[PDB]
Amino acid sequence: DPQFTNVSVHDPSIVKDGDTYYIFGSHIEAAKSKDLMNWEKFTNGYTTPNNKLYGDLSKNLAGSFKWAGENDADSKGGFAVWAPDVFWNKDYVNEDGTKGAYMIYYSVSSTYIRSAIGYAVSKHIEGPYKYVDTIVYSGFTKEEAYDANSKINKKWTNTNIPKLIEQGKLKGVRADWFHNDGSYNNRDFPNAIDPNLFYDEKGNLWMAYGSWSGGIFVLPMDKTTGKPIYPGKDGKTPDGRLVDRYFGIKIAGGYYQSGEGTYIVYDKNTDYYYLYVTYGWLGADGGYNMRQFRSTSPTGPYVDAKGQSAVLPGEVDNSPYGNKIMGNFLFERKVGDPGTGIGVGYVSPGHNSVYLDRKTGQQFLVFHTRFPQSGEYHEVRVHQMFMNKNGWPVVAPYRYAGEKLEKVNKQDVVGEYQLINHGKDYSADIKKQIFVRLNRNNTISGDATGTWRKIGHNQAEITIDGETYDGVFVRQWDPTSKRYVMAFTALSNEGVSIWGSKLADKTDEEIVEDVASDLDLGDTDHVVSNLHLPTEGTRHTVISWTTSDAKVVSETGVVHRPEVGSAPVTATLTATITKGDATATKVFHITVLPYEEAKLTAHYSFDNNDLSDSTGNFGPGTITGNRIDNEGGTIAYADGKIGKAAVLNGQSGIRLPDGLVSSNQYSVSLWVKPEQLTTHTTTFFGAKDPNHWISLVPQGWDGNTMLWSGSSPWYDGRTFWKIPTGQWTHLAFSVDNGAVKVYINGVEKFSGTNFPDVFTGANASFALGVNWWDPPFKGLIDELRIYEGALTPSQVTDLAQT
Ligand SMILES: [Ca+2]
Ligand SMILES: [Ca+2]
Repeated sequence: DPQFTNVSVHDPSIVKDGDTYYIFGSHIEAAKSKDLMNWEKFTNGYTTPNNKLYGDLSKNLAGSFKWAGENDADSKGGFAVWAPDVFWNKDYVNEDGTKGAYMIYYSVSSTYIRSAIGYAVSKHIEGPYKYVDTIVYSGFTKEEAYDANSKINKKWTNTNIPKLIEQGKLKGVRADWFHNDGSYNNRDFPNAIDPNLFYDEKGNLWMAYGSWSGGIFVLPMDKTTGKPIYPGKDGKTPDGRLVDRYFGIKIAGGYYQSGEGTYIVYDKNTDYYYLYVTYGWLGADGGYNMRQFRSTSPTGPYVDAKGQSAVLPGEVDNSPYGNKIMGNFLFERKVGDPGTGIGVGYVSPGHNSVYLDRKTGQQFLVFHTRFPQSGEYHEVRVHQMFMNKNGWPVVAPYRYAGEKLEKVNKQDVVGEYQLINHGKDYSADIKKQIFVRLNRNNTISGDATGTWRKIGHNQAEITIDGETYDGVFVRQWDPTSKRYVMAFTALSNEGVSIWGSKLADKTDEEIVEDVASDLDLGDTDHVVSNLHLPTEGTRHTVISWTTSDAKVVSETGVVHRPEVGSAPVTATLTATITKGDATATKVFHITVLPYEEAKLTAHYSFDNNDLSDSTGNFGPGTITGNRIDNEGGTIAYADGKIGKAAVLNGQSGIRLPDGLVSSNQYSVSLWVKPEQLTTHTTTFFGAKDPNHWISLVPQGWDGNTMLWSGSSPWYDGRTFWKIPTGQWTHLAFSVDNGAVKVYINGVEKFSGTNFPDVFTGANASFALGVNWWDPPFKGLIDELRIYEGALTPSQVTDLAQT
């Protein structure tokens, strides 16, 4: 019913310009909306010149790129313009003397510590923006020094620090900024990225910034020029926090611990400054999670609901600190729950901004998030926030769909809820719901016990297992059942957040009936893998299974595929579905298909002195340079094992089509002739992205040939066999839902199980000879064969001989 239009803007910074909401994010992406639900992108990313925001990107921001962010270190091959903040400065004096401009403060970065913050200005919010200055630097060193893949001198004299000492704004370099070896002290001093510009109660302007390293700092800003008013002298705050002559006042983080994307909001209605920051790492494996603090002053001390400091006492785990207002979660659609799909959940939600409406007092949390089973794909989400009785804004459980706080009747509150508790810990783990009832007698029962009260129109007080959470009841759009449902969100003085979502009233017999209808094992006529047989349905409905022929498929859905040539073997599985005293039954006819020879899906023979695929299923391959992503190198062609083969000079590689392997049953075969061995150098390499990869390695860390996988988990399939240079070796491996075999010249050399499932659901990047870390292969590659299914040992031998 409400309708959404989504965009991919990383690190969104929200700002209202008249009737339009805009968001500016990393990689020069921005978008606009009139309602916060339908977004439309108006930028063109890093495209240059005629860059939507910056015009001629390289020349406009050259002053910043001189220090980092342009084809240098981790930005080699392109640009790194990160996490901007945009706002209207009515006092800014333009270069023609007029007053008022939109300022975009951006960041540029080359390494985890060599970065800078600069800013550009414009008369209109869509740009283009013209460079003004580069104002904060990090990652500089005491004496001349350079980073890998970098020609830029990191000595502190190449920053604005000399100019400041000259003007008398600083007395001179701080000794504490460098380690004994002259390296940048990022244990105490910050990484200069992720800026946030905010006004305090008096209309003074401030800039908070930081990301990991020494943590988050805040500087007063000159409203006329937009330049920091550097403290000029070191010190401590009354309460003991670091003050630095240059970087400013420390308000959160420290000691290398996570924490970026600072956003600070002054709320005149409670007289607090609210500090938001994101812990963990942005990737789907990183446990990105939003944290909330508050202060009576713009420069701290910021504390959480437990009254603990945002600034860490030392190199410790930062999980206890900050109200964790959102992490990984899933309102799982269990069997029999209305709707389709796995339910609504987020993975690594974070780097937020906040829109606070000076008029209606309405508040919105704006951020990007990944999604369960979607990989690194991200979208923007907007959740409304509501001020609780303790002066803490609490986050709505569902994305904003137009709702507002209303008078709520007890009749509309009472009933069964799904309940998610965000806790304090964070990781790749995903929090799922439990089931509780808010009863008419103001008790809570079910998967937890306690009480609830509705106070006034809609404030909530929920007490579970000892803990009192305070928030609001509010009606929200559930995308799964596709109804507006009663919901609640509340926060304890432990800084812990609970979310509740009300379920439809249903008798036990209605539930069991719903479960029976929704229960489905998928296509049971062509079963080639074990079946997952659910033993639970929604609201703790129990499901129990039996077989009519366990020789075919067990009670647990373990299947026994017959001998190649046999007929398909069939059998019946029966489900018994109970809840209370209701019961139902469903039966499933399973047909298990026999084993089969693996099917050739691609064949790169190089027989025509090209990078083409012989079966014609897949496109040609393309030439690479030193790694899988870049280009430049060359592929020559010599006489091979079968015909012509491909030559790798040691500075090139071969990129193969995306989704070459797109399942969990597959095999690869190829001939190699190595001219030289180097450890961790790949031949066949495939990765869903630089974090989930498989590599066939001629010489591995044990000094032997092996199949290897990373980066989570790590599988070491080793053969204890050393590959000879100057000679032809045939290599093949097979993967089969967990088990894996590796073959050297037709001989099995490794059998293991529990091999990763790198390629299902994704559509991975594949290469020959090059990855992201290691020296390319040097020698000859021939007859790359790709299969669906596991190669029989018989097929292995044939390839190894003819
Ligand atoms: Ca930001
Ligand atoms: Ca060939």
